[PDB]
This record gives sequence, structure tokens and C-alpha cells, in this order.
Amino acid sequence: SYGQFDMNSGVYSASYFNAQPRGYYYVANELEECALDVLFKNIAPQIA
Amino acid sequence: ALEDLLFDKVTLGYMKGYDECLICAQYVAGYKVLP
Repeated sequence: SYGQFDMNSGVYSASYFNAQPRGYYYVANELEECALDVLFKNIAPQIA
Repeated sequence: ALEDLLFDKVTLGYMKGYDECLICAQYVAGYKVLP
């Protein structure tokens, strides 16, 4: 962190350790399916 | 009496900062208040 081999004597405060996650969780309540076939159904609408 | 009165009448505990989980919430973005 200091980039120097020789360090003066003293108490420092360098770095933190944040814990690494373990396991997994997943709810994702079930849904229906999108009716995207209307994107390709009937005739294609005009820009107007 | 006066020093305790001053420290009691202001709105400002170690070895329990982690076990409390503001003082514990300040470590979520790393900075600490040195003793």
C-alpha cells in the first residue's frame, strides 16, 4: 500500500476484510408467458 | 459531577461495535473512528 520496503515503526490502519458470500437464495415467484406473438401476428402496422 | 454532567447532557462504547450489528453501519463503506 505504501510502495516502500522500509517502514517507520508505528501503528497503522490499512485494508479491510469483507467476508465472501456463501450459498444462494432464489424466490422468483412464477409468472405467465408474454404474448409477443402479436409482434408478428396479423398485419404490420404503419408508422402513422 | 461537572464532567459527567457534560458527557450526559450532550448527544454523542468499545468491544461491542461489531456486536451491535451508525457505528457499525459506518463500516459498510470503509471508515472508522480511531480511539
